[PDB]
Formats: sequence, C-alpha cells, structure tokens
Amino acid sequence: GDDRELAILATAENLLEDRPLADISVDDLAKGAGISRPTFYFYFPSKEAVLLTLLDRVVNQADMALQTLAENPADTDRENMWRTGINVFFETFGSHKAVTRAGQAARATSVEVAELWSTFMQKWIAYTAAVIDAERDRGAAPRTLPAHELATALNLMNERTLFASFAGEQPSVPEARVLDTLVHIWVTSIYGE
Amino acid sequence: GDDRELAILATAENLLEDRPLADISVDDLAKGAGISRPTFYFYFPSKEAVLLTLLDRVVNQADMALQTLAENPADTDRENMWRTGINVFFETFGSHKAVTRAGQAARATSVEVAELWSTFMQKWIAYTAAVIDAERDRGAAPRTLPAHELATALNLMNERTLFASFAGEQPSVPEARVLDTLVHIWVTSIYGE
Ligand SMILES: O=C(NCC1CCN(c2ccccn2)CC1)N1CCCC1
Ligand SMILES: O=C(NCC1CCN(c2ccccn2)CC1)N1CCCC1
Ligand SMILES: O=C(NCC1CCN(c2ccccn2)CC1)N1CCCC1
Ligand SMILES: O=C(NCC1CCN(c2ccccn2)CC1)N1CCCC1
Repeated sequence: GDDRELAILATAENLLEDRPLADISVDDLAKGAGISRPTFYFYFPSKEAVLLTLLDRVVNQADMALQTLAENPADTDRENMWRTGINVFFETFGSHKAVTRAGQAARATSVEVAELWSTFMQKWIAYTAAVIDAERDRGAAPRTLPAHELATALNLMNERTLFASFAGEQPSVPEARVLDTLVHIWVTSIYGE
Repeated sequence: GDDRELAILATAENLLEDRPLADISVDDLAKGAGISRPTFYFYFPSKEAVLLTLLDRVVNQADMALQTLAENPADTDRENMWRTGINVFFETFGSHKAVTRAGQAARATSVEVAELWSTFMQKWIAYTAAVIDAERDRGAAPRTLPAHELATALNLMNERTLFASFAGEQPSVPEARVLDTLVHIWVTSIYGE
C-alpha cells in the first residue's frame, strides 16, 4: 500500500533519468511498479501528480535540512556558515538531478509546480534577509542595498547557477567549482562596502 | 513581401502579449497579417519559426548595443560602466517582455532556442571575464575567483533575476530596483577582496 506508492515514485524517478515526463506513460509507471493501470489511479490521478509528489519530497528534504542548520549554528566563520546553507541544495537537489530537471520543465506549464517552488523561495529569501539584517545590527555588515532585495537576487542566482551546473549546460560553472563561486559572491555582496 | 513578413512577426508579438504560443495557430497569424494560410508558409515553416525569428531579432539588438558600448567607453566610474551593460538587457528585453516570456517557455523543448541563447551567453561571459582579467592586470580588482567562473555566475544571475522582475514573479526584485541590486552584486564581487 505505502509500498505500491513508493514503487510508483521510484519508477518515475528512474524513468525520468532517461526521458522527459511527456515520453513516460501511466502504463510505463504502472508496469514498473508491478501494478495495473487502474490500480495506479487509486494512488495518483495522473503522471503529473507523481512528479509533483517527487518535487514536494525533495523540496521538503531541503527545507528540513535548512531548518536543522538554522537551529544548530556551526562554530565556524561567516563564509563557512553561508556555505553550509548553499550546500543543502547542492547536496539534496544534486542527489535528484532528474527530478530537478523535470520540475524545471514543468514549471512553464504547471501552476502547482510554480506555486510550490515560490512558497519555499519566499521562506528562504525571508530567512536570508533576516540574517543579513541581524548581521547589519551587529555591525558585521554595512547597510548597503535593502536586505530583502539583495537576498532575492542572491537566492535567484543560486537557483539558476546550481541548475545550470547540475545539467552541464553550456555555459555553466563546473559542479566542482560552483559552491566556492556562489559563496564568494554571497560574502562579498553581503559584507562588502 | 518584406511587408508581409514584418506583419506576420508583428502579429505574433501582439498575440503573445495575451496567450502562449501553444494557443496561437498559424491561422491566427495569417489572419492578423492579412494573408492566407498557404501564403504564411511561403514566409515561415511554422509558428515556432516565427518565435525563433522574433528571438533572434531581440538577441541581435542587445548584442549590437553591447558591441556599441564596448567600442565607445563612457567617461564615468566603474560602477556606472557595468550598469550601462546590464541596462542593455533591461532596456532591450524589457521592451519585448512577451517575446522574452515565450522564448523562456520554449527553451525547455526547443534545441534551436536553447542553442541561440547559449551562443550569445558564451560571448557575453567571455567579454565579461576579459574585462575582469583587464581590471586585475591594472591592479583595480583583486585576483580572487577564476574570472570566467565569476563571469558565468554573474551573467546567469542577471538572466534569471531580470526574467523574474520582468514577469512580476513572486519572489522578484521590483523592476525599478533591479538594476541597482544587480550592479551592487557585480561591483562587490568583482572588486571586493
Ligand atoms: O542556495 C540557495 N539558497 C541559499 C540560502 C543561504 C541562507 N540560507 C540558510 C543558511 C544557513 C542555514 C539555513 N539556511 C537559506 C538558503 N538556493 C535557494 C534556491 C535554490 C538555491
Ligand atoms: O533549479 C532549481 N530550483 C528551481 C526548480 C523549480 C522546479 N522544481 C521544483 C518545484 C517545486 C518543488 C521542488 N522542485 C525543480 C527546482 N534548483 C534548486 C537547486 C538546484 C537547481
Ligand atoms: O545583464 C547581463 N549581462 C551583463 C553583462 C555586463 C558586461 N557586459 C558589457 C558591459 C559593458 C559593455 C558591453 N558589455 C556584457 C553584459 N545579462 C546577460 C544575460 C542576460 C542578462
Ligand atoms: O530570461 C532572459 N534570458 C533567457 C531567455 C532565453 C529564451 N529566450 C531567448 C532565446 C534565444 C534568443 C533570445 N531570447 C528569451 C530569453 N532574460 C534576458 C534579459 C531578460 C530576462
């Protein structure tokens, strides 16, 4: 029961490694999960709902990890504290590249996918802007741009740059260099006069 | 002749203001240009080729503007020199928002669209990295990250952040604030130790 659901999600994630959602049928997902077509419909209304569930699981994983770090500050310097947050994405989405690719292709057409990602980005941009505000109040950062506008651009940069790196787009920063590249831009733009 | 072609392109750009390419038919484009369906096919093979032509015109406009500025340096400070380049996009794509929205939705599915944009981004990232290298050789900037990796992330940031601002995505930096936000991040990350 919870078994068949997990097998349907595992099948979709496996299949999305080789082709887009448009080339996967409900019959392919059911066949991979060892169930019939109408049994599939008991668990999901459509192959699009399977993708949404996979995206919801990955986004909550990242969010829970970031909550853990926000509750458990590392005894390290400021550059390494920003690095630890960025690395959540690097590690969580970078462990589910096919799902990430499929979430981005769906965003153009799917209101549900676009809304799910927006809700989460609003949260992480708010947390970012709150940290920057805290750092300015402590005298560690200068009051330059509005913190919430700076946080919005830096989080958008990381969304698009990690995507390109994970995809091997041309142009992209190589995946083994992208964390240091992003952390440089965050620390200079937040602490730089 | 050149007339009917320009009317077909003007029709598509007008229609794309109200709906996506998927909801526009060849018959809608021909009807708007005052021609029949088979006459349309004399000028374009498909509605997708009309979109590609509109994107090619906008991308070349921006590229020609950037070439003009690269040949004609402004007597101003360094922050304003980066601002003038960024503002090419702000102004050129921001004057053709519907075409820009449609180019981005097509990118997921269209190899031609994705390749056209890549060629141009490779050029502008190379120019950026060349400027940063020049500035380091003159002692104006510190040698921190590899210039070509820094240039790649900053140009990707501007692609995604200008897109969001032009679209009124939630989250996005407001269009009246996005140039100052981007120029801050470029100047601190390029000149900041
Ligand atoms: O890399 C990020 N965001 C990084 C920020 C960094 C600051 N944040 C932290 C930092 C340390 C701990 C918890 N959150 C929120 C996430 N993104 C957001 C969209 C996809 C890529
Ligand atoms: O491209 C993104 N983020 C945006 C897309 C948006 C569509 N996707 C969604 C949407 C809602 C929930 C989870 N993923 C995949 C991620 N990233 C995050 C880190 C790696 C590159
Ligand atoms: O805003 C930029 N890029 C800005 C750079 C800035 C440096 N460049 C300049 C600067 C002054 C003159 C000519 N080119 C190339 C463009 N992008 C590239 C993708 C879409 C948005
Ligand atoms: O989103 C983009 N750039 C990427 C898209 C890629 C798809 N589009 C193309 C593709 C090839 C040529 C021109 N436009 C629209 C622009 N921008 C540029 C400045 C404003 C926001």
